[PDB]
Parts: sequence; structure tokens; C-alpha cells
Amino acid sequence: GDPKRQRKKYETPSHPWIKERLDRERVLKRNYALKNKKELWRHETQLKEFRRRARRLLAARGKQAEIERQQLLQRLYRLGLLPADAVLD
Amino acid sequence: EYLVPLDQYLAAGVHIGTQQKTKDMKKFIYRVRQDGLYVLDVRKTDERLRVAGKFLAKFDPESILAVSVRLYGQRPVKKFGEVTGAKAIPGRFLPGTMTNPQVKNFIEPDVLIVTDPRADHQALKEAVEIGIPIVALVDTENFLSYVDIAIPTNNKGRKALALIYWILAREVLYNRKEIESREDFKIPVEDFEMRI
Amino acid sequence: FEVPVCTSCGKEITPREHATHFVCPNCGEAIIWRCESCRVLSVPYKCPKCGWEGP
Amino acid sequence: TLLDPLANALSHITNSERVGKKEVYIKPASKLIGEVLRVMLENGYIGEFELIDDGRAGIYRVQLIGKINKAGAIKPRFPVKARDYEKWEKRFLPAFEFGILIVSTSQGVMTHKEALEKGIGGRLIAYVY
Amino acid sequence: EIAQRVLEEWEPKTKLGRLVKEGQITDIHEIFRKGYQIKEPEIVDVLLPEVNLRENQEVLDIALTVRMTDSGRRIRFRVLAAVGNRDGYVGLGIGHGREVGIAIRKAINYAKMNIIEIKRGCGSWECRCRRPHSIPFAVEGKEGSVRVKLMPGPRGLGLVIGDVGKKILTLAGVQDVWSQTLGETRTTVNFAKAVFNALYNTNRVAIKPEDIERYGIVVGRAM
RNA sequence: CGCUAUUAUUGGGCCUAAAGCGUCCGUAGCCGGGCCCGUAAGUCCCUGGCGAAAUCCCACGGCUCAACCGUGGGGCUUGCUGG
RNA sequence: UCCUGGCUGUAAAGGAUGCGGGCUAGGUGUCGGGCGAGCUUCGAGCUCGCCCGGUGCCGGAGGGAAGCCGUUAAGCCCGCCGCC
Ligand SMILES: [Zn+2]
Ligand SMILES: [Zn+2]
Ligand SMILES: [Zn+2]
Repeated sequence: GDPKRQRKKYETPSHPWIKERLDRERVLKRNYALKNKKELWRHETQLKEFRRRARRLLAARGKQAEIERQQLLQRLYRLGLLPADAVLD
Repeated sequence: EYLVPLDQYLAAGVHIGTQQKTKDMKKFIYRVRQDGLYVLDVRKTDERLRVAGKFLAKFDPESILAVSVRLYGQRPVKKFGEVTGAKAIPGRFLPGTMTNPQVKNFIEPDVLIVTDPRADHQALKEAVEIGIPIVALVDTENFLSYVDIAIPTNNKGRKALALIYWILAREVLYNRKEIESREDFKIPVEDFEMRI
Repeated sequence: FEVPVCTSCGKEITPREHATHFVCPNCGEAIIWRCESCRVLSVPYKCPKCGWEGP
Repeated sequence: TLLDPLANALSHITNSERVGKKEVYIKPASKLIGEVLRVMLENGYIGEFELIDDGRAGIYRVQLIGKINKAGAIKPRFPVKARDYEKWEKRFLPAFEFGILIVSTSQGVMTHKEALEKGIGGRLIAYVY
Repeated sequence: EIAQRVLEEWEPKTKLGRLVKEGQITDIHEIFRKGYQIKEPEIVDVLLPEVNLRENQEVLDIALTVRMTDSGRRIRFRVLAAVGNRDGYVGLGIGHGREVGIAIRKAINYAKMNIIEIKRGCGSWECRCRRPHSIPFAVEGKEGSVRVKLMPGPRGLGLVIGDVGKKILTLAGVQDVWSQTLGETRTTVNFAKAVFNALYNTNRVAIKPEDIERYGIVVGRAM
């Protein structure tokens, strides 16, 4: 067997030289005063993780499913990205 | 009962078909002679003629086309136009009368009449492209493709074409109420025919 | 709005289709729709009011 | 030779619908075919099917109304549990509730919605949409 | 604004153009599901004034073709262009010319004449909302050697497809989709026509009156 | 590894581009018409005993947050077995 | 090259198209069998129509990169074997 190795927490784009992505990331970098693209990319990865969790949980039947739903909603409310009376959509 | 005494139909030759046939015409077909010739029923002809009369009377007169590439159908069509105020194109139907607005005589009608869907395959196609209903006289060898009303009739006889368009004009005028009753229509059947 | 339905089959009429519509040549209260498929395949239609059963 | 009459029936239906027919005759009849037709009637894809009796077997006479896009038999008849339906949904249907998987259970032939409500699985035999 | 600017210097040649200019046809949806022929781009310029904005006029492909003669080679330009209201109406056109401007203009005119409307919805297993941000069910399209299959996706999944499909679906008003393809997708004309036909085939799927509220189906413009 | 539906169960192709045996009869094997009764081996449901920990997902808490560690809840363990 | 009795086992051995089964418009020829009408020089004869099976030419939807195929599929389904 092979043991564990720690893995990155950010993703890179599939193509490095697309004009639209370049322009958008340029604007964001400038208007939020970032140093690199790693920061932008890892915030985007946070978002994508939230979005995948929602897509998975949606229409899943059981008990752990609803537990995880409420966990997600409470975590978002605590972070400050959603109000209290919110839903999975 | 009938629009015309049956023997007149018979002497004109409305019940005379080809030596061919088609599954789509088994309804209108009635018999097969010992010669190979097929015979059409005249009741259905009468009924479809009445129905076509009502249908065309429900239309604006001057938006109606009558087309006959055949030679024995150019004069009947011309007099149908004269009697009903409808347009008639005897000869050729220059391709583009309906699809090309840059020709001399460009028109867009509401309904089309056809003497043979096999010879008049150009007008039929343009009419299909512009999306209008079609009334066609059909014989035993004809199909019913892209045809919304069919009149079973011998298409090649001059007497038959003359009698058919005569009846049609009479019925259209009646249902339009330009006349009170039949026999108020004093045009003779010997005018619609092609001269020699 | 509302999408018309063919009288022979029960399918909706598509936008750029070569379909047609007219008034029943027998009675005159219903409207007959015909899609390109029934027109090219000679599929028979029938009036909903009186059942004229045209071509 | 003749292996499966259900597939023949369903394909005959698809072709006749695609070409614009009113009635459909199914010569080798069975009881699965009747049950499948019953489900399809309850869900609203056909009308007025009846059984005719000749000395060989039955014949089925069906009326179509224009509410079918596709229909077919699932081979091989896969076993399925009450926990793995979305897979075969995504595989045989175009949207999340669009059409019917037809399942054969120890309580009879049914749709997968009913089977899931009851909490059971079975074997897959057909799909319609 | 420029309604009296586009409607005053136009004389109709056909009967649909006259119907539109007089004022008896007033909405874009009244010209489609009849057997009407469209032989004037001013009809669409009147009923959809948004297709005239330059930001709704993607030019897709420009090619240079050669015909041999004993003198030399005769050159022609072919331009494939796309037009569309961003709320359910799209058009695709091809134009030929002895130079590039003539070809572009003819392509945009033929794109205006080839206008279709589409249906939108959600239809995804992972979103299940009722908002017309995608197509409501998977559809198929074919052209030449190219086969395309479109599937609905969840919100925020933006247009997983090649760039020609990206631009056509963006002009259609669609925002989320998954795709599969087969064939010579490097030929832009066939890929574009296959995606156009896929978008057209949303009108070919039969539905029941209970599906319109499950998927939030919208025909043409929304709201 | 993916790109590659260029190894294709999902999911490819064999007139002309690679590709139907020269044609037939048949062994194993795979596929097999309609109704009725039985059994319950496959299949389905409920439950008992097992599939070490670390690793994987989620929430909370402790090192400035994190990476890391801890408490708990789930999966993984391609499954075996008693009713 | 022909006859008798044996070996070899190959070809553009080509419909360059593996075999079985159900379905998706038809038209017109020809071959065999059967049925029904009319002619007859009374012929196992002539003509017309229908059902079944073989073999050809056209052709609409439909299919295909196209040429073209198109109920004798190169179309949609249920199967097995050979090959790339
Ligand atoms: Zn129809
Ligand atoms: Zn009526
Ligand atoms: Zn959605």
C-alpha cells in the first residue's frame, strides 16, 4: 500500500490563456487587492465545495441527509453568507 | 339528390379511370372492368363537389388560383376565373410567382385549386412552402400527398373538366348568394369546353 | 398563449413547420390543423363536431 | 426466432406512433403485456386496450393518442434495490420525473414511484416516455 | 425612439410585411406556428428590435474558398453568423460574397430570416427549481457528421460546451447545460447547425399539462 | 491516468475508407413460444453476528485562524454468515 | 484441355453486403401454384382481377461522408458466431 500525503486546497484552471477568464480575474484582483491568483482560486474552491454539497444532498433520503442539510445552512448563516430563513436553493 | 342527371355525368366521362390504381384511392374506386379499366363512384364526386363549393364560397373571391398545365383545362379554368372573379394561370406557372417577390406577377393567395397534382407539381410545392390549403381533382393513378380536399374525377377529358368547373362555379355563386337558385345560371356547358 | 395541436395525431405544431389550418368544409364551426407529417403521408383527418372524415 | 414478445410489442408501438397511426394490433399476447398496458393506461399514454380471443392465443387491440415519444424493453432484466433508482432513471429517462420505469416485484408489476413508496425493489422490464 | 425610424422608410413586398406594417400583427409570437413564410428582415427588425443591437450579432466563422479557372483562382468569402434575442429567439445564417462586408451583411440578413423560438426550464436532478435558466429535458441534434446531445444542469454551471455552442446558447437565453458530441466537430458550420437543430427539437417532445409547472416551462419570452 | 466513443457493459465499427470465414451440417456453450399447480435455489424486504485502527465526508471544540490534533455522527472495508 | 481412380484445397470464390425473428407507404413487370369472372377455333388455350411464394426496375417518408440504399434496407427492436 501507499500512505497519505497532504493535498492542495485550491484548483487551477484547465486552460491558462483564455481572454474572458483573464479579464475577469484581472478585474477582481485589482478591485480586491490580492497578491496572487492562488487566493482567488481557493475562495472559488470554497464556493465550489459548498455548491457540490448542496447538489449532492438535494433529494437524498434518510436521516444523515437532513442532518447535513441543517449543518450546511447553519454554517452559512454563521459565516454570514445567508439569512436565517433560508433554503437549499 | 344529384346536382345533375346521372346520364350527363356518364356521357361526359366522369367515371372513367386509368389502367393503374393506388391504395389511397380505393375509397373512390368502385369497380374494375374486364379490360383493366377502373370505375369511380359518382355519389362521392357529388358530395365532394358540394363540400368544395361551400369551402370556396367561404373565401374572398379575388384571392383564389386555378391552375391547369394541361391543354384541355386552360379554357375551363379561364371561364371559371371570369365567372368567380378568381385568378387563373393556364400555361406554365413560372417558378417564383409565390416565393420570389422580385418577379413581374407576384401573388400570395389564400387557397389553391389544381387539375392534376402530377403535372402541377410546381404550384403545389410553392403552395406547400407558403402554407395554404389545396383542392385537387384526382384520378386513379394520383396520390393524395399534400392535398387537403380531393375531388374524384377523370382529369384528362375535356367534357369532364368543363362539366366539373361549370358545377363548381354554379355552386360557388349559390353559396355566395349572388343568385337565388340553380337554373338562374344561364351559361351553357358548351362554352367552358376547349374549341377546335 | 396557446400552441395548436394537430387533428389527425395529437402532437403540437412546431414553429417553422410546413403545417396548415383551415375551416371544416362541411359544417364550419371547428378549425382543422394539419402538420407536415400527416400532409406528406396522407394521414386522414376527421372533424370533431360532425366527423366529416376528409382526406 | 421469437425470443421476447414484449420488446416486439413495444417497438411496434413506437414505430406506429412515430408514423401516425390510430390503432395497433399485438398478435402474441401474454399477461405481462396486459399488466404493462394497464400501467401505461393509468399513467395516461394510451387509450382503450382490449383483448380479442382466437384459438391460438390472445390478441391485443390498442388505441394511441399522441403522448408517446419512446418505449422499449430493458434487457437484461436487471435486479434493482430500493436505494439505486436514480442511476437507472438518469440512464433511461431525460428528466427527474419524466416517464416511467416499469418494475416487476413480489407484489406485482408497478411503477418505480409506487415501488419506492412501498419500500421495495425488483427487476426492470420496460421504460416509457 | 427609432421605431418610427425603421418603420417609415420601408415598403412591404409580401403580405406578412403588410400585416405587420399596418398594425394587425403586434407581437413576435404571432408569426411562428402558422405556415407563414418570412422573406423580409424588416419584419423581425420591427417585432424584435433587440436583434439590431451589435451585442446580439455574433459572427461565428469566416472562410475563404477558391474556384479554379484557366485564368486564375476566383476567390469567394463565406460567413456564418448568429443573431438572437436573449429571451428565447435565435437565428443562424450563411452569406457568400466577393468581399467580406457583403458576405457579413448577407449572413446577418439570412440569420434574421431564419428565426426560431425555443422552450426553457430546469429539468435537472440536482437543481429542481422552476426557473427558465436551462433547457427542461435532454435533446438531440444532428448535422452532417456531427451529433450533439444537450442535458439540463444546475444553476451556476455555465455552458459546458465548445465555443460555437457557447455563443449560440448565449444568444438563445440558456445559461446552464451539459453536452456530448460525436463526429467532425472541428467543422464550424456543421457543429453550429447541429446545435441549432438540438435547440429546435425542444418543441418536438410531447408533454402533459402537469409538466409545465413541474419544470417551469416557458415558450419564447419569459415573465 | 485523462484528452480517447482510438478497447466502447454504460458506449465503437465491418457495400466503397481497417474489417463477413468460399459455402453448408452440427458438439459444448449462450439465447429461447402460450396457460395452470407446486417448491422457494437466484432476486426483494426486515432483522441478528462479523468486515482492526489510521485514511475519506460533515459539524463542534483546542494550538492567532489554517494546515494539525480531539469528541461525535456517517461512509469505506468490492463481502461472508444465522433467522 | 477429354475418360477411369485418387491427392492438392485455392480466386475480384464479389450482392466486395453473416444467419434467424417481429415492425415502418406503395407502384409497375416477370416466374410457379391456387381461386373467381369473361372469350373461345373448345386447346395442358387467351384476357382481366385476387392470395401465397420467388426474382427484377422505380420511388415517398426515413437513413447515410457522400455515391447511394430504400418491406429482397445500408431503418427502429430482440438474439448468437466470425473479424478490425
Ligand atoms: Zn400530425
Ligand atoms: Zn364539421
Ligand atoms: Zn434549476
